[PDB]
Amino acid sequence: GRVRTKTVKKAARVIIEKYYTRLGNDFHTNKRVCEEIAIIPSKKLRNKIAGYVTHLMKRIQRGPVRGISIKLQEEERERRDNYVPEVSALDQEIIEVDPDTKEMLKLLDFGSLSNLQVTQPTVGMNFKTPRG
Amino acid sequence: QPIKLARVTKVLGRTGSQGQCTQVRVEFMDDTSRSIIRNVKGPVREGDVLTLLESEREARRL
Amino acid sequence: DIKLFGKWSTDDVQINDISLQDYIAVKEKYAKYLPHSAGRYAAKRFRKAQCPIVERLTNSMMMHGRNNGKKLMTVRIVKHAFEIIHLLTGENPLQVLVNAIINSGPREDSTRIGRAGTVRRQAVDVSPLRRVNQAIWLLCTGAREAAFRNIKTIAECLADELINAAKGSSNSYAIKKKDELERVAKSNR
Amino acid sequence: PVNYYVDTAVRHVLLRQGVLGIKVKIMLPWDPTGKIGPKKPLPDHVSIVEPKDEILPTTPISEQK
Amino acid sequence: TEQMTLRGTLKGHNGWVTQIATTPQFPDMILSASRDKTIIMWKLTRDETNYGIPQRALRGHSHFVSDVVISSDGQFALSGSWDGTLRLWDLTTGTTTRRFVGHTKDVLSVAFSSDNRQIVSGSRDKTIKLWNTLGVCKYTVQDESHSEWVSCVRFSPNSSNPIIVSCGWDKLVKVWNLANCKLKTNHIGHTGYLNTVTVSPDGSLCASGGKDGQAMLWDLNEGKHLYTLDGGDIINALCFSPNRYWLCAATGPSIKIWDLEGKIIVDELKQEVISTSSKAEPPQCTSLAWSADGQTLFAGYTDNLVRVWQVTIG
Amino acid sequence: QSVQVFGRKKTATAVAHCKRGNGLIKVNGRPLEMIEPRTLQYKLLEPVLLLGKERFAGVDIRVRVKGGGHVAQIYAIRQSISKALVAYYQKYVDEASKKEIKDILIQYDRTLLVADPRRCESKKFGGPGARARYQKSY
RNA sequence: ACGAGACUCUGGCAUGCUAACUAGUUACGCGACCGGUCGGCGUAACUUCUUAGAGGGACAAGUGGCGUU
Repeated sequence: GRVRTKTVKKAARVIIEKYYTRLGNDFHTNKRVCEEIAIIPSKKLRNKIAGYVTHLMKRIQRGPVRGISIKLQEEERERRDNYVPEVSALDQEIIEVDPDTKEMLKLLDFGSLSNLQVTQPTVGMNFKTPRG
Repeated sequence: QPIKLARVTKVLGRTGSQGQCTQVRVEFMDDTSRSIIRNVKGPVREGDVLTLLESEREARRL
Repeated sequence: DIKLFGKWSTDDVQINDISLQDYIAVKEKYAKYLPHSAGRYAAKRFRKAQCPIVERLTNSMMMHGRNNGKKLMTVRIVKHAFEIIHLLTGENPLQVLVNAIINSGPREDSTRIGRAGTVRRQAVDVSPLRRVNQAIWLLCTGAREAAFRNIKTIAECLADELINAAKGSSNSYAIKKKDELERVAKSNR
Repeated sequence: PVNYYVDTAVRHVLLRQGVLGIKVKIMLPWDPTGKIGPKKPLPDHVSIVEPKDEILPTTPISEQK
Repeated sequence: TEQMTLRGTLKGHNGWVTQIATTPQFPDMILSASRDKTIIMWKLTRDETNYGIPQRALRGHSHFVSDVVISSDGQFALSGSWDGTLRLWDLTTGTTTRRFVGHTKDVLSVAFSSDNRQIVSGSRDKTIKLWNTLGVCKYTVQDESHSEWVSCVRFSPNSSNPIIVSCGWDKLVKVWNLANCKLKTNHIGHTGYLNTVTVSPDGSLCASGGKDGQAMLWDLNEGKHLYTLDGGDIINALCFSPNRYWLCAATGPSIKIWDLEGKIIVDELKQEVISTSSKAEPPQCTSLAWSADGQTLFAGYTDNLVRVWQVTIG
Repeated sequence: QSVQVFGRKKTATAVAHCKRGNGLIKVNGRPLEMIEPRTLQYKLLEPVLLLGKERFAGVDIRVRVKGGGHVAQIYAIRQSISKALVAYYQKYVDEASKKEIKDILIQYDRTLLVADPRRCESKKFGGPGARARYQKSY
């Protein structure tokens, strides 16, 4: 019986989406900053909004939230995804290639590449799942 | 008609016509290798013990 | 002091159930002297469970509406017949009490099953709390009927009823109706 | 809020064929500083002041007075 | 460079510890503010059984006590509450001899003058108020003051004229002098709100901090930037060492102890509880302080227990 | 000398004034263990039998009780006594003694330091009782 | 968007605050008991129980687990 109405959720989302810098993790400070930067006509409504704001702060620390979107998160995530390995996972010494794709490459005049190892095709022709 | 004890491990659910039985999994102490499903009447808990008068009888599951 | 009523020993309580003791246990610091602390135990599930047995059983005395909420009479009526029981028996107004209830509570019941089952029932295990609560009511009903239109008065039916329950005799209404219900269930297995 | 945000007025029109009942419900708007409507908002209305755009500082740059 | 090792913990309270007040003139009195609405005394025994049971508890605040400071004498304490009031506690009978009402909202941090005659207080009412020991209103800095909350403000306890440094959530600090209380120096560069500031008892360094995680050092006689002491997030407590050269800042759960000379770490105080079932972050310390001898550290946490660390002698 | 900490139970209340004296306790200007029902005497006597008479041999406590209902008048005497000792010890003597007494009583009974939140609910119309309604006609 | 929720009234907390000689602590023959209970008195401290005002306080907020975490 403690589900939050869309008023509280939406107000918390807007406050978090605009004023991320000011708020923290302690409910007794989120309530004060919220009542400072917002017109909340009731103490109980302010308490509910600040509690959900504290819950949202506990939610974001473990990862980006679906309903929360600010530019700071976008830049932080682009910093996070600024990861490049030492060796490319693509190009290695030996890559297996089937005889048919080997013929396709020799048609393209790239069939003389030495990185290619001509593997043998499947022994049989069992690739359809049984019907029924 | 021997009487033995088994520890509740997972309260599976509540069943009954109007609802009076708690279907629950109990692991025996003296074996710990066999577990059974019993519908206990009355308010039951998790991890407590239950007194069964028949070990060869099981109630309906699911 | 720490003893019940300043006379009943608190240290000679026995486990006597191995692992059912968690629902019948008076051995902790919360075990107070006078069983009267108002009705705050029937406010949440199993907040009654931590209550000592003496308290709930003296609470269960007030029935029939004429004597509803007369917990002073209940505590007096328990103190009397406790100062009697052990006296006539000899053990410990407590140990006898736990033994009597354990002997008066049913262990297997019959419940209907299915969405539309209307012919047969099935045997089911009984949980500690359910049997104890029922047994206390049975004991109280036996005391009431031994004090209803009978030569015996209140605060005295409980003593001999508890003595019979500890003895395992068929004299007490509690175990005799327990056996009747058990026979019904056995025919209904 | 219906106590102060809604004004109710019931009246009767007398006509040759009968009597017409007229009920009117009006909702006053959020009108502070003039009291034509209520000075207080709807209790479910939460307003957030827009963030102020300021130059983010890089180094301490102060001037003596 | 000495390991900082817990000696004997203390428990037995029902709220966070928000401020620890220590005096250098008595080696036994040390105050504790706790948001159970109280202020607590300690009598340190330095023994293995327990670090002692508190002697006196003082209750006078309708809301949490935010910051408490002691005077040159240990028989008078000054405590501001979250309700916008200040109380002058006299220890001779365990009651408050005076209660001052000058603010209207939570006074965050309170300070005291060098001679213990001025009372400078800052609250989330976007104002700073300077009174005397009699409670008569002397100065109210509202015009061209902080445009946000004033989280902390302290004096300059040096032989020169006392000078007040107030930090706010406007990401700017402001420095004033008691002679006329006119705007002279505003310090910028912070990109976040400033929580607490502390000046060494020489009028030469002034360290701030907060969610930004970087501590700014300011020279009282110059007022220009010196260097950056980076650290963890949420710098709640900053305090120098009176008997040593250690500035301790509780940057998040951990405590960073820097030196004013090389501005490098002395010992990273790593804390960890080992458990197979653990999905909660460790409790965060709120206040740091030194003893009168400056050799044992008190850390008031959010865990309703103060952690006390001795020097390892090595 | 005086803490006047009071104590509540239903609409009834009890005020236990504590002072430095012989250690003897008086309730309603009367000695302790002669209350007329003699049924809940140990219920209000619990503090002595729990914390010991020595803890009760250095404080003079006069308790006055006012409020409708005789069972409501009792159940606040002992809470007022415990709160009076706690307040007196915290105000005057030290913390540790009050800490031990409060810890022991709380480990025994939580109700001895906090008041009862229960109170008589109003009665809504359409029925004879508070929740109950009148008998329907079918 | 209406309804729900929020909201108005009511109670569970205020030794923090404004306070009364109609209700009242703490206060010495007067009214008395081998150093203590006694609605008959008056100003002193100025509010704790008493009344009602500003506030504050509770938010599933803090931990453990379940949950498409």
